[PDB]
Amino acid sequence: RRYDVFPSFRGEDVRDSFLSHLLKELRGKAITFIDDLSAIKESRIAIVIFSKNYASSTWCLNELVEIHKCYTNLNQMVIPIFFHVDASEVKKQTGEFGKVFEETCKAKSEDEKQSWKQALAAVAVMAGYDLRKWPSEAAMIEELAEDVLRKTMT
Repeated sequence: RRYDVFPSFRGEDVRDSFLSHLLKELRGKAITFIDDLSAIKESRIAIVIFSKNYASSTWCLNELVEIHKCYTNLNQMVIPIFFHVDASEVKKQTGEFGKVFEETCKAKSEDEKQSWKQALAAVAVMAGYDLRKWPSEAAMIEELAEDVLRKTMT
């Protein structure tokens, strides 16, 4: 309830580009969001932006697990975005996305690797926004913002 939207993303991939356009569009519709774990359960909608290096951040991966928990236990709405990554690669941790993931997992416990793999497989099959299926970033973000606005009614 405190926030409409919790956005989860790798800042190095999207902060100054794709995400700047999305947040501007959300602001124009008076959709609130937190500014960059505790805040996730305080948010009605999680927007997960999967990009090439999402999997290089344990911060992002741990956010995803929490988002998964909020989806399961608090009826958090979750919207995946695929930003130059293959959705099945995210879902199955294969391809470039997988290799970054595996690289990241080397220094990490097998249980949180499992928890990560599960949250990725669960969020990656959710209905969302795959940039290859839209005519532009601007068109996709426009539909996503109106989607998010409808979701604040509920």
